Amino acid sequence: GLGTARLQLVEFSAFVEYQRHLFVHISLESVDVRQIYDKFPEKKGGLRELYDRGPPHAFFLVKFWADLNWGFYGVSSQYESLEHMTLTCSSKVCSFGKQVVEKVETERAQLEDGRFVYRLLRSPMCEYLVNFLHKLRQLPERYMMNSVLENFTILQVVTNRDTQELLLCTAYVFEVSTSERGAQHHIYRLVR
Ligand SMILES: COc1c(C)cc(N2C[C@@H](O)[C@@H](O)C2=O)cc1/C=C/c1ccc(Cl)cc1
Repeated sequence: GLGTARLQLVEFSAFVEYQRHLFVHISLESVDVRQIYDKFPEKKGGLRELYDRGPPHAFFLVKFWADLNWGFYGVSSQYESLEHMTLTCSSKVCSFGKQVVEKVETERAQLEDGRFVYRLLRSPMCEYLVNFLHKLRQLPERYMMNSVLENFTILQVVTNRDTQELLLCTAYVFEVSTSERGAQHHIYRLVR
């Protein structure tokens, strides 16, 4: 599972509008973090520096095989925790390791069924990704899509807003699936 004892990601989907097409969706083996340093900014606030501060158990890699065979572009996600917190979520989109978008959002805890849930429902997909998907979709071969996506990564850092503690850091890498197989993901622990 993707989480610590303090915070867990229970669901994530990126979609375009049953009547929904999921590009990627989440409803453990380990990888050496130094093998993916280059995929993210190596200067201040990079993966190496984040991993240096720790804690090591908060670091995950997700590989997505996206369904690009298909409106409103949206994202939904749910985190959970047993302690009431305010979350700061920083997403960085990187192209050839260079940061091209950073988005910072705040999410407040909602008490629900004995636990705290941090829910985004039908949130607008960020403009950079919408425009990228519009172009990626036109490609005639899956292998060409994979060539374009091998340089595309996303780093997501979730911190406790009030303490500045890192709660969860996830690196995302992308390939394309077939429409027959549909979307898939695998989650890995980042170790050093
Ligand atoms: C998993 O990485 C993401 C993370 C961490 C976050 C947001 N989010 C959250 C909000 O900021 C919203 O604006 C947004 O786009 C989107 C993605 C990815 C979107 C996507 C869609 C299709 C394909 Cl093939 C690949 C990726």
